[PDB]
Amino acid sequence: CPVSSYNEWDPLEEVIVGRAENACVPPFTIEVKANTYEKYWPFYQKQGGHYFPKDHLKKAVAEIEEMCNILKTEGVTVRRPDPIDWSLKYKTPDFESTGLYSAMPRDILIVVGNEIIEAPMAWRSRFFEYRAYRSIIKDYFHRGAKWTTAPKPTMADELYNQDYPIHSVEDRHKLAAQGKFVTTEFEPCFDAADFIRAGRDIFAQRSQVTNYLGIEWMRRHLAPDYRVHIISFKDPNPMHIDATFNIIGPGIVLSNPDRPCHQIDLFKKAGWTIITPPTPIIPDDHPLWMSSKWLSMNVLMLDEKRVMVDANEVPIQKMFEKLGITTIKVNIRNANSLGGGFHCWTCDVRRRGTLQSYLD
Amino acid sequence: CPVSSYNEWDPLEEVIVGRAENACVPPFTIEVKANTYEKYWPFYQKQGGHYFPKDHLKKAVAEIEEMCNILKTEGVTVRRPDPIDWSLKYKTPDFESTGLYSAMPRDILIVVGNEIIEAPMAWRSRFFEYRAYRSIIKDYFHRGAKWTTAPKPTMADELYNQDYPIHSVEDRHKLAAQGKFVTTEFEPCFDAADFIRAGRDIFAQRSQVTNYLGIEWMRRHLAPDYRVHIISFKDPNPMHIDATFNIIGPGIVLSNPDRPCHQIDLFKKAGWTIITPPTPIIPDDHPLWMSSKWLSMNVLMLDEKRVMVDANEVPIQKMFEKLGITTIKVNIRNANSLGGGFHCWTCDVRRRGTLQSYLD
Ligand SMILES: CCC[C@H](N)C(=O)O
Ligand SMILES: CCC[C@H](N)C(=O)O
Repeated sequence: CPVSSYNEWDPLEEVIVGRAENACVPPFTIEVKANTYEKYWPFYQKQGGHYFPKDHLKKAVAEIEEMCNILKTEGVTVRRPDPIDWSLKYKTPDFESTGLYSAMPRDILIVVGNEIIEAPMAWRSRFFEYRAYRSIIKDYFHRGAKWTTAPKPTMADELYNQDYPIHSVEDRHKLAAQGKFVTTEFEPCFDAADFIRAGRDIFAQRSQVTNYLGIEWMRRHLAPDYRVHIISFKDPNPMHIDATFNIIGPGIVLSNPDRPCHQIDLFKKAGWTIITPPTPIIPDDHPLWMSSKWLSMNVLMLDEKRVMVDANEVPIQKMFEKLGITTIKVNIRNANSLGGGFHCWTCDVRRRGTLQSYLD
Repeated sequence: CPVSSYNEWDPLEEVIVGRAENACVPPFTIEVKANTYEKYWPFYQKQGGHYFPKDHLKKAVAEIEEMCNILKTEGVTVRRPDPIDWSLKYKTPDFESTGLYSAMPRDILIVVGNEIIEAPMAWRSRFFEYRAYRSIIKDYFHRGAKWTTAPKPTMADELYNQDYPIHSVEDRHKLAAQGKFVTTEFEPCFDAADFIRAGRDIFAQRSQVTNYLGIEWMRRHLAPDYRVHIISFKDPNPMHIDATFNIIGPGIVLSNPDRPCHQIDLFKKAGWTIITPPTPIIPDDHPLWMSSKWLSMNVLMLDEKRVMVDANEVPIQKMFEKLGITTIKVNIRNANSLGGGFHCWTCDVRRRGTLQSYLD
């Protein structure tokens, strides 16, 4: 029973850690544009289809190897996806594209109990991302784990709002208010990172890449043992929930100050502790091609009292320390450029614990 | 400027390919015994001084001719050493012996920049091996290349640990742990194949045939433009590094799973990609008189994305293909019996590229 994880904090025993090798800038299509900060459009426009800066990839490779050494030191068994050249152009009857990477296991895999679920994805450059993880998943399957792949979308034009106000407009907030994003409700789609686990309760957010159809598929697939709840935040470009509402312990959550939860009272009524982390100190000149600066709160819990946090983000380190949580500092400044922190770069396969309710 | 090669992967333009003609089983002296698997001792005991099985040599001859045809097809200029009868018994004031062959150019010649260096060797049956390559080397010299011959040893008894636990003992690992092998530090000796190039950095291994004196001679001869680093692996019978740690691209290396590098962290810290190939599928009944089964990873790169790999070794072919490296399959099953794969059977004289650092 290699697979067994019910939440984000029980004693970590096994984890999968992504790879920065052969990562490619994704073609600049509507859904990529919707996620990209104006500051990087020219980069995407000129680099699409080519590898991310190799000198940069080399620094990320080194940073992740160290993180892996540290995880092993902390007693965690580490598995890595297979190396793949993401520049291969593939063609389905609906579209043609080059790949992205297998840097973020959290984006595509989620473990609920003894079951590993592969998310369908919503980006054309991520259609075949599951190929990097099949060697690991087949091994767990041979060893007794449940293996599920949610319905893979066609990703035909109909899935995208070709006329979304990507070009900047901010009333994306207005559409967002209506739960309307770059992805339509044409077919189910979602990134696993839009779901965060707390035992019997899983919280999901409708985002640029996760539609209500996708959430309903998860809800229906997991019922009645698990309850999937939808929550929303003030955010004009949501993609993944773990840098917005990161649950770090039973009844404790890190809420991004810039992205308040519309349903925060549900948690306050449940006796939950909402902690708002201090702002990130990452320089504005450092390239974050795929995300915001909020990767600082994208921490990974080794257990309730041990957290893997960025070495450079001292303010948030102090915060954890005042709470009695031991900080294991690792530097992943260059890996952050690819779009993720510790929670994103990993997928907890096995945590020592049982299925419980923390919402009463 | 016919000669110019700084690493193992730049676009190959000219190469020297060995010959299987007139190869002789070397006399069974201490240093040969140290390299030979128990399984073949009787063969060496009865065959020493005589030609390797001619029916077998004929199949190897055919295989290498095809490999040469393929190289020419791929646009590589091929040079071949002169045919020589290796059975001639020669006598120096220190010893008497018959020769081996000129099958492996990698064993005796190494190109660093515009300079071709002839290794001194450590085997008595290989003292006069350089004679097969002089016609080629003089031509390059007449055309502007630098030509260097490292100090040729006396190969007197003092060079060999006459009481090495060859007979099987495995604590060779213990001596090996101490950097102690069948060759002493009496005088400099080395096979060029114990060095592997990565631009400004050259990695060397102290082995059964390459002593620290030999490595220091190389280090001192090449400084300050090149840095020669010593690295070690878990291996009780090392002889040549290219089937243990084969560098296939800038910051990418094939590490033999059975022979881990004690200094692997230096490479992980440099952001290098360490790939461990799958195991060889060569039948145990096929004779490999001079090496292990690991010749499968002894590949030759035509460039960063084209690799010459064995036709029979499908698992490693798949590995390269998933990495986006085009596989040029050639069968050299019988040539393997002589002790080498593609990297061993050749010596890259000219690769299109410049001197660079890949270790930062
Ligand atoms: C984990 C990344 C979360 C979000 N897409 C952000 O940029 O903050
Ligand atoms: C190139 C041959 C390497 C080594 N002597 C072996 O037998 O693996």
